[PDB]
Amino acid sequence: VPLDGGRFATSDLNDLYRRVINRNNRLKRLLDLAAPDIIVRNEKRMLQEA
Amino acid sequence: AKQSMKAREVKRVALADKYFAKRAELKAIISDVNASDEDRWNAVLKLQTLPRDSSPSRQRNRCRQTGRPHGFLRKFGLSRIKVREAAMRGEIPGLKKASW
Amino acid sequence: NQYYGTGRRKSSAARVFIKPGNGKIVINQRSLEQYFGRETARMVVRQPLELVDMVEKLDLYITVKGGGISGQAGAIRHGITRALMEYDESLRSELRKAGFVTRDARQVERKKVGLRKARRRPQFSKR
Amino acid sequence: GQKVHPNGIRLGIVKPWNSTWFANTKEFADNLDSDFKVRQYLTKELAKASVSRIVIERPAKSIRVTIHTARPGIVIGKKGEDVEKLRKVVADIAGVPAQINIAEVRKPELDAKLVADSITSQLERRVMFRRAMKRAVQNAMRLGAKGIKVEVSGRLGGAEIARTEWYREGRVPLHTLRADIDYNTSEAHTTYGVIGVKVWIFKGEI
Amino acid sequence: KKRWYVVQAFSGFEGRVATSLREHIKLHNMEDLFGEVMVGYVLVQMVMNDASWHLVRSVPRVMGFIGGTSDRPAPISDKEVDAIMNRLQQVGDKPRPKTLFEPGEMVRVNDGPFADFNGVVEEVDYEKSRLKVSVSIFGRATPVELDFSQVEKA
Amino acid sequence: RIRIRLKAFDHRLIDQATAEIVETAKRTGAQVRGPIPLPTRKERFTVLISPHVNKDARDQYEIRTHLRLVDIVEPTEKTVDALMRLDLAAGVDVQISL
Amino acid sequence: ERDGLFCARIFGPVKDYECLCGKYKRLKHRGVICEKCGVEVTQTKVRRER
RNA sequence: AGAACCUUACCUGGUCUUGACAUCCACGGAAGUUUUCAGAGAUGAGAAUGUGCCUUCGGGAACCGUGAGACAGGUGCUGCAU
Repeated sequence: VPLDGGRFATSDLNDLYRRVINRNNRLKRLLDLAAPDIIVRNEKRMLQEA
Repeated sequence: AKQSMKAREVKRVALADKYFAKRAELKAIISDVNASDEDRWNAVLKLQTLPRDSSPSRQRNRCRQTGRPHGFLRKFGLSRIKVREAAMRGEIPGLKKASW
Repeated sequence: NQYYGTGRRKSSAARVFIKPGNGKIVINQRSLEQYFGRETARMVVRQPLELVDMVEKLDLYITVKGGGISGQAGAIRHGITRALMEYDESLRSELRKAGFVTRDARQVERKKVGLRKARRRPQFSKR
Repeated sequence: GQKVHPNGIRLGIVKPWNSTWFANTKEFADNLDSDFKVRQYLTKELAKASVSRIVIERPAKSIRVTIHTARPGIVIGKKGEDVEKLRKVVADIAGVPAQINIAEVRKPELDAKLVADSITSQLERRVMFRRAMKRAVQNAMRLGAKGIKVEVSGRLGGAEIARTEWYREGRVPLHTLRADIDYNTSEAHTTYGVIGVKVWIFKGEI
Repeated sequence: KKRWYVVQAFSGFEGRVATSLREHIKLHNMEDLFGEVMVGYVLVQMVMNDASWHLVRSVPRVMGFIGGTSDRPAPISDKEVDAIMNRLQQVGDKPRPKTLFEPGEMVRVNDGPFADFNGVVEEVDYEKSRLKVSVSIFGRATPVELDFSQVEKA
Repeated sequence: RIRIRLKAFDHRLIDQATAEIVETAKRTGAQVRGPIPLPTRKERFTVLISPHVNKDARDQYEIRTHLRLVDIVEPTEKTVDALMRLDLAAGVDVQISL
Repeated sequence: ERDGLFCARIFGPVKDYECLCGKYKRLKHRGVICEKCGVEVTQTKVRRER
């Protein structure tokens, strides 16, 4: 829901879900053209922490 | 019309669909100007070890119904007899005894 | 203003635009003389004019396209005679008394089957 | 022999085609051969069913048969059961989904195809050919047909020299192209040889 | 011999990290210890001394190397680094050039009235940035022109 | 804006069917160029009729395919679906190029 | 968004019985998934349970 | 309305016979694919690989072969049986 002004005051769970989906899309891209082990280990580790 | 000669036609379209359009490349550009040495000369040797079938010139284009080799029509796939008996029935769309 | 008559001889299609003015003939951005004006009895491009309007105080703008020479020469002639529409049957009557108004509908024949040239049959022998 | 086919001369005039679809040059042949496959397979198994004509439509990668019979209750079985026993096999040969339609003819003695099988079925059941022929002429004029002409030719009667006898009634004008003359041909494998039946039915003047 | 290593930067300031890295090299003049710098990850041709490691981590807006451990960080598996770099480059063309190119290839429509339909691209127009694909409407493949972003590759 | 090129074998059908393809458009899009006929392709096949000798008895055949154009004016989404998705008359080809 | 954190087809229509924009603005066909943008056709509290 | 082989039915020679083409039976193997030698080729001997679909899995049948008899095949004859 927005506030008086109009800027949407967004919840915290939308930040969490949007982070997990951004990282998951990056990791899938790192499965198609993909990239070396160290890269996908950091990518999966950032998804785990997300 | 000689059911063996119908069966000899149906095996030739299979070999033309397994080898050639895929192994006509050996004659396509490997018989064109490049390193035209024994690399080319091997490829001119290497397409005779393919069967004597599987080239599209071996195909006869017999009738689809009667298998008659002469009198074929490459719009319908029938012979000239089987197109006329069908057309006067109304098995072939938009066709009639016309005159101009 | 501006007047018209078509003419359609022998699968050639003429567009004759008649207007009073000069006495020139323009045929498809060529003059008459350079198009076929030294060729093969051109008289039919003027045969209605030397019949009635000897003065020829009207310039002809002709654009014909289509088939051969004499048919194009004839389709012009049927075009001009139909283009005397403001100068009508007061003087198009004497046009009909010299023919001159028919399409001359005479197409070539279609080659029939069996034969060779739509009437010429290929030389049978009795034995 | 010397007469033109009465239906094939009238396709653009009165009688519609028995197969109406468009196809370009690339797909004209394999439509036509699959169209032949539905016609030979249906009459392969609808021999009891008294089937006259099978019209074919193709709406954009679809096949739509339309079967004209005089026994619509037999082909459906009960509640359209054996219709989709025919749909299963015509989906095989055509490769696309298949909607099946059916329209009855309540006057089977008025179309050329069924009066042929009113004759050509009996001739192998050792009926005298003049009896089956003349009954077919009487049956059509009884039911109000404006013309009828039926011809049988072959080794009929168990002879050795073939004949060609024919019976007619009323008006059957084969040069008046306004006429919707129904014409159909059939054959009869007897013991001595085949018998060709040719029946013309003149329905109306326009 | 100089082997490759992977550096993590603040994602978005990557060109500025690369420029500051080249400048720190030419400041602390360990010129014989760095080969190149390739472009959120920065590829560095390097050798491993602890001095050069402190140099790269003293470059600003750099988190650290990515490897098995932080004592002796790990060179480069280069399993699909080229393909990742290829994607980065392709993206440019894929967006800017948007070369609509497909034949007999099936595509997917998610825009206009043809949304939620698939079809094949009989003709392609990279110059006009338009794909010629027909969508089976009532069975009839309705050949329509859709943009690369208007349809998805199938 | 959108070329509508449609082909069929029957002239009384293709020209009947072009009346409603603009009636489903001028009801909503309210601007069409106009029904444009196109010169028909007549393919002839004249071929023998006997199963043997007498190569003088032939029967001339001809299959006439026609083409029509209407080339609708307005590319508003409503009109697009009322033509692209709404195709009628089985046995009539219709192909569109936007 | 077409298919984002806050989708239409995956969850439901924001407005009650309104599909999306130009489709179903009365009470007759509740359910038809319009082509303009894939969307469910239900009430306003249907997204709270999905 | 189109024979270099093909077509092709003719000829020499090399071959196989329940058969190249259909239905049926019993077995065994997914089917398929790659490649080598011997051979004029047909074929013969292989050598590798694949090992999918429905499940009562003691499965069955899309599919390749081997054996079974029904049969299949005939552009063989007679247009003066049709």
